[PDB]
Amino acid sequence: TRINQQTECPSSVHDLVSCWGTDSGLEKRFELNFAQPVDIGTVTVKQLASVMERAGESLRQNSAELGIHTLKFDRSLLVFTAKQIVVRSSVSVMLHEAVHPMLELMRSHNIIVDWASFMRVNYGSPWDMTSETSDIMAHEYAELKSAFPTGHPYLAGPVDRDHCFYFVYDGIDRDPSSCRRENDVQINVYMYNVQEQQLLVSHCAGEYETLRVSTHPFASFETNAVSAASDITKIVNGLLKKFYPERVLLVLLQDRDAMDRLEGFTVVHRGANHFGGGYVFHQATYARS
Amino acid sequence: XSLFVMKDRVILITCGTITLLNCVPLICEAVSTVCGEVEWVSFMHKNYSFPWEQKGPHLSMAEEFKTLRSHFPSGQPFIFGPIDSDHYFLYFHSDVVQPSCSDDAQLSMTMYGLDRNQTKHWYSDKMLPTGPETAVIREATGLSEVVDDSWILHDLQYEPCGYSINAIRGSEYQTIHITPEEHCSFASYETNTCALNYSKCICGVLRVFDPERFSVIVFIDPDSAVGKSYHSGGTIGVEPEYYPNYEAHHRTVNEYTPGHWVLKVNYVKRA
Amino acid sequence: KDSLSLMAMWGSIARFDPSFEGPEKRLEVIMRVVDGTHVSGLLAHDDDVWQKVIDAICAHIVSREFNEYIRSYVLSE
Ligand SMILES: Cc1cc(Nc2cc(Br)cc(Br)c2)nc(N)[nH+]1
Repeated sequence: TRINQQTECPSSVHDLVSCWGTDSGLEKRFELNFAQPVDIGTVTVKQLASVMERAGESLRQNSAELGIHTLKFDRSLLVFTAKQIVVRSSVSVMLHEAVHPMLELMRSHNIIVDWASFMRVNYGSPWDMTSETSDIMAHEYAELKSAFPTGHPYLAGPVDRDHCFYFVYDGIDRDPSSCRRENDVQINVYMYNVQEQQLLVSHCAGEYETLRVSTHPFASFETNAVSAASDITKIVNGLLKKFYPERVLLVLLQDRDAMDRLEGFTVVHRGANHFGGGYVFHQATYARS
Repeated sequence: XSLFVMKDRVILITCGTITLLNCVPLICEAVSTVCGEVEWVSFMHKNYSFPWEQKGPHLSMAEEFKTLRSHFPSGQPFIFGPIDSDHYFLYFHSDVVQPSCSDDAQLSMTMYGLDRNQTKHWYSDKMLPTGPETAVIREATGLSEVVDDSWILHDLQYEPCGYSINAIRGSEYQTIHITPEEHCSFASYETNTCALNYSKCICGVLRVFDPERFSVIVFIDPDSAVGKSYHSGGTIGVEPEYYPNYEAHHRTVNEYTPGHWVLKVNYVKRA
Repeated sequence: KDSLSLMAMWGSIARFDPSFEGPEKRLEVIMRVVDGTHVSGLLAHDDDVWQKVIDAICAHIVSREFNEYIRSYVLSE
C-alpha cells in the first residue's frame, strides 16, 4: 500500500505544511527580545491590543507600572518591559497567528528583534492522531520558521510525557565590541492537576512574577527577578504547598553572562539544552510519590 | 550495516532503507532459546538525510514510535537537538527488576562533508572483501591509525563506492561506515571502549575525514570509568576546547533514565 | 505525517542537492541472566540463527570474525 510519487519539494515551509501534513497543550508562550532597550511608552496599548486581535483576543484590562505594561485578555496575559515582550496564553488561542503582526509592529517602530522564542507545554504527545495537536504545531512551525528561517525547534523531555516544545531564534550580535549583554533570568513553574485567574506582581522596576490559573486544573508561574535566581528552591516549595499538584515541570534559564529534588516528588526526567550562544535552558519534570 | 552479538546483548547497525525493526520478534526468540530475558532495548537513529525514501515503519518518527510501542509498551521516545537540523531520535525501554552495575560505554559519531582527497580512495569498480587491496586503502587514508594491528578487523569496499569495516579486540568493538558521494558525503563511527577521555579517539577519526560538520553522542553509565569522570566535573573528551577549528552549535544533556545520562553535541567547522 | 517528522523533513529539504542514506539505525537488546540461562549466553547460537535474523531485514552476511567475547558480522544491502 505504498508507491513512489515523484513530487516537488515545497519552496516554503508553508507549502510543506499544507501539502505533506482537540489541541492538548496546557499553555503557549511567545517572547521577543531586542538589540537595544525599548522606551516603555513608544509601543502603545492600542498597537499591542490590535496585534492580539489577529489571534482572536480582546483587551479586557491593562495596568501601567514602573518599567512594565500589563495587558490582560480573555485567555492570555501580556507583559511589556524595556527588554522583552512576553505573552502567555491558553491553547485555544492561536498565538502563532500573532507572531508576524507582532514583528511588523516592531519594524514600524524601528525596533530590531534579535532573540525570540515560542514555547508550548504539553501534557500529551503530538503523535496522538485523535488530537489536533500536530496540525497546530505544524502551523506554529510555519509562522515561526517563515519569520525566523534561522530559528530552530527543540523538544525537551519525553515526547509521550510532560515535555516542552519550544522554537528559538538567536540573532544576538556577539562581536566583542557589542554592548548587548545576556544576564537574563527566567524561571517557569508549571503545575498539573492542582488541588481561575491571571495575575502580575511587581516588586521591582522591570521585574515581575506572573501567575496564570485556568482549566484538569493547572497553574502557571513565571518570574524574571534576579532575586528569584538566588533561591529557586524556596519559591517552588512555596508554590507546591499552596497548590499541591500531581506533576511539576521546571524550566530554569542560565544565561550566558551568568532543582535536584523536590519534597514528596520523584524525578521523571531532567536535562538541559545548551545553545551555541552560551545560554542553557534547564528542565525537570517531577511526579508525586 | 553491522551486527555485534555478545554474551549478553545484540547491537544491530544498518543504513539505507533497511527496515531494521522487522527482526525484533526474532531477537526476542533468540533471547528466549538461551533462557534469557529482555531487560533493555534501545532504538536510535540520527535524523535521516532523505526521510521521504524510508520504508515500512520508518517513514516517520511516529511510525517508529508506534511500531516500537506495539512490542515494548513501557518504552519512551526522545528527540535530542534541533528537530529541523542535526538531531537524534531515541526509543528506550527498560525492565530492570534486579538493580545491577552499569559500566558500559557507547561513543558514536556522524560526519558530513568528507575530505575530497579522501573520498577518492573509497571508490572501486569491484567488490573487495578484506584483502591486500583494502590494506592499501587503510594506509592511504589513515584508517590504519584508528584501527591498529592490535585489532581483529574485516572490511568491505563496495562497488562503485562505499566502505564498511568492523573491528573487535577482547570485548570492545569499533565500526566505521562511509558514504563518499560528494553531494551527500557521510561517515559514521561507533565504539564501546572504556576511556576516561574520548578526545584522542575522536580526533583520530576526524583527521581521517576532516568533515565540515559532525555530531558526537556519548552515553554515560553511572559505574563506568568515564561515568565516574563525568560525574566529578572532569572532562570527558567532547568539550569544545579539543576542537579549535570547530564551533559548537548546540549541545544536549539528558538523564533519560535514573542514573544514566546521554550527551550530544553538534559541531560545525569555522572559516 | 506528524509535525515533528514534518519539521525534520524541512531541515532535510533545505539541504537537498540533486543519493544514498548514510545515517544509520541502531538496535540494541540486552538480556537478563537467570539460573538456567545458557552459560554461553547469546553466543550459544550458531551462525545459522543470526543469518535468519538478517534475512528478516533482507540483508546478507559477507564476512565474519569472532573471539572469546563477541561475534562480528559485516552486512550488505
Ligand atoms: C550507491 C551506493 C551504495 C552503497 N552501499 C553500502 C551499503 C551498506 Br548496508 C553500507 C555501506 Br557503508 C554502503 N554506498 C554508497 N555510498 N553508495
